[PDB]
Amino acid sequence: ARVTVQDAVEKIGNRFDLVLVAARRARQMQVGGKDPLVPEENDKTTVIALREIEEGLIN
Amino acid sequence: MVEREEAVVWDILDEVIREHPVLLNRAPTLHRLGIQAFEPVLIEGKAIQ
Amino acid sequence: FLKPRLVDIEQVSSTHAKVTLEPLERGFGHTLGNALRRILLSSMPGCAVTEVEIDGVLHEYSTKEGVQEDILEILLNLKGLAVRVQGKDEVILTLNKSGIGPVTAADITHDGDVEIVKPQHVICHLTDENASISMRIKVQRGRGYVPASTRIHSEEDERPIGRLLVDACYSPVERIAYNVEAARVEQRTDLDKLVIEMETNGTIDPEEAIRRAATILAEQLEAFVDL
Amino acid sequence: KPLVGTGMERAVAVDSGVTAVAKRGGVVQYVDASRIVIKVNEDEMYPGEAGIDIYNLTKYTRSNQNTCINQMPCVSLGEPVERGDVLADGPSTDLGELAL
Amino acid sequence: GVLKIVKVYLAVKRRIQPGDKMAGRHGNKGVISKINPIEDMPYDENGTP
Repeated sequence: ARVTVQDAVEKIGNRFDLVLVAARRARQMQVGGKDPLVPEENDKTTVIALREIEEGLIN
Repeated sequence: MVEREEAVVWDILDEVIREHPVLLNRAPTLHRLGIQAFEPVLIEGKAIQ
Repeated sequence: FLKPRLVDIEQVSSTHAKVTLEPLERGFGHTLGNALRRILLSSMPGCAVTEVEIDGVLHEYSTKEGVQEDILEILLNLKGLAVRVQGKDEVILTLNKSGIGPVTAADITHDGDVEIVKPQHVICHLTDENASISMRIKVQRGRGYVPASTRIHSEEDERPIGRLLVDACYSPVERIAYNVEAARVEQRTDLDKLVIEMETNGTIDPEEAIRRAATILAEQLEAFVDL
Repeated sequence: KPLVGTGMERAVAVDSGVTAVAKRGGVVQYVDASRIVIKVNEDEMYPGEAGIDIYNLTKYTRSNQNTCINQMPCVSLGEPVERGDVLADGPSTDLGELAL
Repeated sequence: GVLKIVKVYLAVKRRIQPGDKMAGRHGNKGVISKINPIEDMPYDENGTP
């Protein structure tokens, strides 16, 4: 589980458009799109997107 | 499924609550920082620890 | 190291006793003290009223001509029956009583497996001359605290609508507290002793009590050993 | 019962109507969980209508806040009563004392 | 109009649960909290915890 996502806040400073990014991304992981690369572990796709921001691979 | 307390939904329950950024909001707040967020956990009780 | 062991169990009564442990080493008076205390305080095999069918019952909240309280309060008394079984999973105790007098725990159909420890335990009264009561107290054995409320959602398909579901309080114990003091053996520098003052209404023998508890700890440690 | 009070404790329990009191004391006779019948003694009896005082009990019924008024019998069968004696006190009362 | 009517009562045994308001005749209020064990409470010369 995550205790501090301040890292995500720094990779993408918008903190708003950031939500629109993961917005369309959650859409891909649901309605066709593409499969979630990082093998998920209980964490819904919303949190999975959170993790992808911290790594900064998909923005 | 929820109607039968299926052991199935119990595991699934774990998956959707153990990591849910929720808004603990108190309606009568006369201040911005009175509305904050936490992370719910499967707790055996009758109140919000 | 001298193996942990209990000396002669200080027996003052059949219902309540206090185990005494002499060969206790540094900290075991407290180790086993609480490691047994908690289990002894909750999970223990007891016998409690599950379902009862009384005859003069339109509803459990009725005033049967001849009894001081509710029909359900007759069941309230039945909730803490001091019955002791020998092997049955469940057993039916018939209670028939007609005549001027307090319906004690002696007028019940005394079955061989049903061993009440306190015969004079008055449930309810039957004071009217030409009145009568007749019921069947279906008591079973379990452990812990299990209520018919958490069991009421099913109805269990009841044709004989006299089968009222009541609270199964399976706790023979009531008073478990441990004390400590200087124990002296012949070969050792310092040993601790343990005196667990346990109280049982009269369903499980004091030794069988500490027996079951210790055994359950053994099984709850089964899986705990594998890394 | 409350270990402390003021002296108005019996003024509540005994005189609140919560208990089937008696206006004319007498030997309790036909006491049931529904109604209590009292055979009146003549030193406290009015020669009218022989001598059978009828009383009704509040033995578990309904109440406003979804409540259920509860009466607790305090007197055992076989004993004369007095003008102002109780038979079965109401809720949170024992033999005539208010234990809210 | 009121000619084929029904009157039915339902009663429930209710015991105190965590969150009930207990207090005193003096002025101090209070609410029952987390259910606690029996003798984990300090006892005395009488024996009752």
